[PDB]
Amino acid sequence: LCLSQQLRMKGDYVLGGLFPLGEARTRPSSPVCTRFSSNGLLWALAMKMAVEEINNKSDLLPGLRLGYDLFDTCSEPVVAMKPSLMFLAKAGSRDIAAYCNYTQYQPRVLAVIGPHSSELAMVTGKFFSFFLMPQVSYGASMELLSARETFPSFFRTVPSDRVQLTAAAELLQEFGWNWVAALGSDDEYGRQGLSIFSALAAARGICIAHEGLVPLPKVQDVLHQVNQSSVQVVLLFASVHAAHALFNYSISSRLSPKVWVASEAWLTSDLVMGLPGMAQMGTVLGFLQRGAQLHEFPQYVKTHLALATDPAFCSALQRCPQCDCITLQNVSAGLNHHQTFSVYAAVYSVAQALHNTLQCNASGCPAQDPVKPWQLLENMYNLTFHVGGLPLRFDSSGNVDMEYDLKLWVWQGSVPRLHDVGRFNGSLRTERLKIRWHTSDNQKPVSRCSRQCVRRVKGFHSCCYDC
Amino acid sequence: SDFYLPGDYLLGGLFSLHANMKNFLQVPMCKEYEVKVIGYNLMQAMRFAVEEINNDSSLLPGVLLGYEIVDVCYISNNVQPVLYFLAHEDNLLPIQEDYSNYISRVVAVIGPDNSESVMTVANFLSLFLLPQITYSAISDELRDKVRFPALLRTTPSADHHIEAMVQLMLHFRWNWIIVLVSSDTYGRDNGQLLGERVARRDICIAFQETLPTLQPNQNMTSEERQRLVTIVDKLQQSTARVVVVFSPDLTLYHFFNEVLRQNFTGAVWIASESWAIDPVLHNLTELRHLGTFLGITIQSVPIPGFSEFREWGTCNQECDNCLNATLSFNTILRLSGERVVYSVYSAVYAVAHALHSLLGCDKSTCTKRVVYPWQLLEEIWKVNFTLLDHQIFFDPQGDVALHLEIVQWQWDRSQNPFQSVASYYPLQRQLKNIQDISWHTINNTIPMSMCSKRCKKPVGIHVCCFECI
Ligand SMILES: *[C@@H]1O[C@H](CO)[C@@H](O)[C@H](O)[C@H]1NC(C)=O
Ligand SMILES: *[C@@H]1O[C@H](CO)[C@@H](O)[C@H](O)[C@H]1NC(C)=O
Ligand SMILES: *[C@@H]1O[C@H](CO)[C@@H](O)[C@H](O)[C@H]1NC(C)=O
Ligand SMILES: *[C@@H]1O[C@H](CO)[C@@H](O)[C@H](O)[C@H]1NC(C)=O
Ligand SMILES: *[C@@H]1O[C@H](CO)[C@@H](O)[C@H](O)[C@H]1NC(C)=O
Ligand SMILES: *[C@@H]1O[C@H](CO)[C@@H](O)[C@H](O)[C@H]1NC(C)=O
Ligand SMILES: *[C@@H]1O[C@H](CO)[C@@H](O)[C@H](O)[C@H]1NC(C)=O
Ligand SMILES: *[C@@H]1O[C@H](CO)[C@@H](O)[C@H](O)[C@H]1NC(C)=O
Ligand SMILES: *[C@@H]1O[C@H](CO)[C@@H](O)[C@H](O)[C@H]1NC(C)=O
Ligand SMILES: *[C@@H]1O[C@H](CO)[C@@H](O)[C@H](O)[C@H]1NC(C)=O
Ligand SMILES: *[C@@H]1O[C@H](CO)[C@@H](O)[C@H](O)[C@H]1NC(C)=O
Ligand SMILES: *[C@@H]1O[C@H](CO)[C@@H](O)[C@H](O)[C@H]1NC(C)=O
Ligand SMILES: *[C@@H]1O[C@H](CO)[C@@H](O)[C@H](O)[C@H]1NC(C)=O
Ligand SMILES: *[C@@H]1O[C@H](CO)[C@@H](O)[C@H](O)[C@H]1NC(C)=O
Ligand SMILES: *[C@@H]1O[C@H](CO)[C@@H](O)[C@H](O)[C@H]1NC(C)=O
Repeated sequence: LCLSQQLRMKGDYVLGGLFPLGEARTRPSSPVCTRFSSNGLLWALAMKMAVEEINNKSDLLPGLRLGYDLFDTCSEPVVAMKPSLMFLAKAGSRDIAAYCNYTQYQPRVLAVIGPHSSELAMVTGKFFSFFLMPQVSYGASMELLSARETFPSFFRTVPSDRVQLTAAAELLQEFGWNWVAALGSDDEYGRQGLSIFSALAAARGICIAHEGLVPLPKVQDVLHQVNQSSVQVVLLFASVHAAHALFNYSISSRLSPKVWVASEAWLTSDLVMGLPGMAQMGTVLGFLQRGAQLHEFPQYVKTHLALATDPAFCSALQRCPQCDCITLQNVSAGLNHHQTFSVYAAVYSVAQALHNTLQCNASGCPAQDPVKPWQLLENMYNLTFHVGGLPLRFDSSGNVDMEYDLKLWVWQGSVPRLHDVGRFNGSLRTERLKIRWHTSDNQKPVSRCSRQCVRRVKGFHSCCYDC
Repeated sequence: SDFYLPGDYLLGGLFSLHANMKNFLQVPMCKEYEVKVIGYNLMQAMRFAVEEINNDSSLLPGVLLGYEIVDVCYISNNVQPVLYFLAHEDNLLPIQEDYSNYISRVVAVIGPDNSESVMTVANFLSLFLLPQITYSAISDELRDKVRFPALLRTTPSADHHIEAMVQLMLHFRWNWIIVLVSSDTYGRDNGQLLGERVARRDICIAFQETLPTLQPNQNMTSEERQRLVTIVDKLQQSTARVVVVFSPDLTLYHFFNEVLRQNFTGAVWIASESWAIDPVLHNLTELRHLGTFLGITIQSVPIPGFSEFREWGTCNQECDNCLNATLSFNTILRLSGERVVYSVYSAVYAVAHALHSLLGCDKSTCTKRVVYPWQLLEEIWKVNFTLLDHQIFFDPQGDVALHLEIVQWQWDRSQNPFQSVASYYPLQRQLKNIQDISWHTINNTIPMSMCSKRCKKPVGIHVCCFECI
């Protein structure tokens, strides 16, 4: 199919690429992943489309060709460490020096489009921060990546977990539920979410009745503890598997209805959405991202896959050997994926930062020595770049800012569907006159603790009082 | 200098010589931070181990064991040292698909002293399978060898620390405790682990509060002042009198000053391994009125001639104030014995014995063959010897069965600043040999921390809380 030959393209300023193209040792050998993944290939095609259309553009990066070196990294970081080291090696050589600091390096890649997985993103960011390589990531959302003390050169295009956790805390505060129970997955994602939410609650006056962890497929004990307190609101900041397992077990035990606050991980997932009997467990109030999508991306994918089969094109023109023996049906499912826009916007952001750094104007680019990767960081913070006509900005802490949509599960014929009941844009606004609750009548569930009264302190952080 | 000793085989050493005790274009070198005496003491321990190894004609005869000690900050700089260890003598690191035939500058590395930098170093070295023996790293995340094939250890994990805490808690019959964690990952993981372990042994937690990050010798924001005031007020209001603190040794100064100001007295503070042996914190001497302090740390083993050895004595590899800073701590360090120093000693001796077996020499000339790092890693799992009348061998998960110990801080400059009261044996997970403890109570009676006098209807979530009927 000669798709792998297109994973590398020369140019004046090549870019990096770390994608989950493939999935799954007594010797120091890099493991090879043979199984093929459609999501990684779709994201790689998205970045390739972004770079090619940027080269097509005249007023952006005029007279310069933008390259890319797409690399297959499995979910493991051991396989992904080698592409980063190959990134930081000097152009034309396979050796990376270990100098005193970053100023003595001349890396072959201007920037890096970081990994989708957040743990891999942490590893690669901690590696690149020593060389001050500007790395922008798609899909990495865990919060501690925003610490500019230890990640001076890590950006992203998806909102961090702090945004959705602050939205959930504002929802809890506005509706008046100041007696809530918080849960999370045993993985790093849930633990980080819980750690941020405890601080957010303590700042906002709410605090947790019971802060537990639901293990991935124990849960019985966690449900018992949650049931012990008279708490009608439960924030389940968990991955899909943990949320599905908890809901299945609670169905088996016939748990009473509660108001579940959902993270983006399982708010829209069809594994829990299609779980039979889920309708008898209260309204699910979650926050969902409000972002655009690459309208022409499916057309690009289909035309590119049709053209790559032509032997003449391949003659005219490995990282992913499994990527060769594929068909359009093996990637047709994930065509309408949100992360494709995230990758497209990340590539556009790096291109705009490069255009600003060279101080190019519409007619052309002034001639000078190549710009070093660390010189981008000045113009990457506080940068405004237009993606598809929609402006975006990088925060001083390196996270993009975007709105959120507050959705709830409206049950109809055992097929729940989402509905707009609020919009978070830094200050939550809700329309509670159209929310259908789960109680006997359409009345808001009450989960409130008295902070003043005879008193007996109750709560995980000792906030309330059992007057 | 003392950061470099040439020899046939090198031995990388990562130590925390400085800490952040108070613009991304410029990188502040670790030499500008305040000097940490503990890191210099541990480096001196490693150097003493190497020199004693070189002296002996029985262990590694005819091979000079050299080392390239470099300064690693607690978090700040933990990438350049690894890049420098992995490079050749020309400071160039080749990139290739296979590293079987690659020989690096150092044959093994004595890892950093905290979990996060240890994780970073292991993630970087997993490609090369360079053996890395960390000391005083307690994270349970390093136990598994799927993602850390080349990581070993010489201290019991956090599981044994939490077990020792719970066993001490049950021995004196306290079932009502207050847990404090720090905002960093280590405190959060340790607090969660303690909660999970203690929830099944009929001991309840009154509440858990998180101390804000507050490095000493700095002007802290009034928001942090209010947070600390609130935390101490909650500590005083609560009826629990056993406070377990899981935080790095640097961020406790402001908290303890606040507690001292509020005049909160009568609690049995239980320390984690982070500050259970902190000499600069123990030097405050105004915490004697806060109650009794305990802490969990490695069993003391007297290393002969280490105190006299300490007294006689590229980039990010030189510190000058360390000597004049550690001179003032000579007496307390000498009297406190050797707890983590023995961990470093054992790590170096384990590497030496692995190299001795790999070279296959016995009391005579060695074969002096080329040694790849992965071969040394393969031969290091099987080390087994008696070091200072202790047994050193590695579990299937890369841990050494070293006894823990609960120490009670007693303030007497003429005696041991960290008196030992109980010994914990990780092999059977049993805490025994509890000795006399100098309590803070009026008649030296055991402090009582129970939320309910023995009688039965329950009140509140916690099972141990009820009202007698
Ligand atoms: C770039 O423009 C050319 C014509 O100059 C067109 O054939 C090609 O499809 C364009 N590529 C895009 C829009 O990615
Ligand atoms: C949960 O709590 C309710 C109310 O106290 C009680 O009826 C029920 O038995 C408890 N247990 C379960 C498993 O639902
Ligand atoms: C749901 O819980 C039941 C009852 O414990 C168990 O038998 C079943 O396997 C669970 N289902 C899933 C999909 O985990
Ligand atoms: C393409 O799809 C077919 C049919 O499902 C499958 O057998 C094949 O493995 C796929 N190719 C890949 C995954 O490379
Ligand atoms: C734009 O850059 C080009 C190339 O250096 C230069 O000749 C030109 O004067 C600049 N300004 C305009 C307005 O075209
Ligand atoms: C830089 O940030 C400041 C403060 O947020 C803002 O006023 C200014 O417009 C920014 N500069 C840009 C967007 O070029
Ligand atoms: C956020 O939305 C509110 C209404 O909910 C609106 O008044 C406000 O201007 C918005 N702020 C921004 C920065 O868009
Ligand atoms: C980087 O190291 C070089 C070594 O020659 C030194 O001169 C320079 O000041 C350093 N730059 C920093 C620390 O920003
Ligand atoms: C042995 O080591 C000691 C310090 O441990 C050192 O003073 C001495 O020079 C070494 N060699 C001999 C032969 O004593
Ligand atoms: C702030 O820092 C200064 C300078 O070190 C010090 O004198 C002072 O005590 C600190 N606190 C306040 C409240 O000014
Ligand atoms: C203890 O500290 C408190 C709090 O500042 C203070 O009011 C009190 O005078 C101090 N002394 C005694 C004996 O309580
Ligand atoms: C220990 O505290 C005492 C009393 O405040 C002080 O004089 C000394 O400088 C401190 N540090 C030491 C002995 O290292
Ligand atoms: C240590 O302090 C002494 C005086 O107490 C001084 O003579 C010596 O030079 C100092 N050493 C240093 C600063 O390394
Ligand atoms: C190590 O050697 C000692 C002493 O011979 C022996 O008791 C012990 O079982 C050995 N350990 C292992 C793991 O073989
Ligand atoms: C302490 O013990 C002594 C000796 O048995 C006894 O006389 C005294 O009353 C005790 N004090 C208290 C407060 O129990």
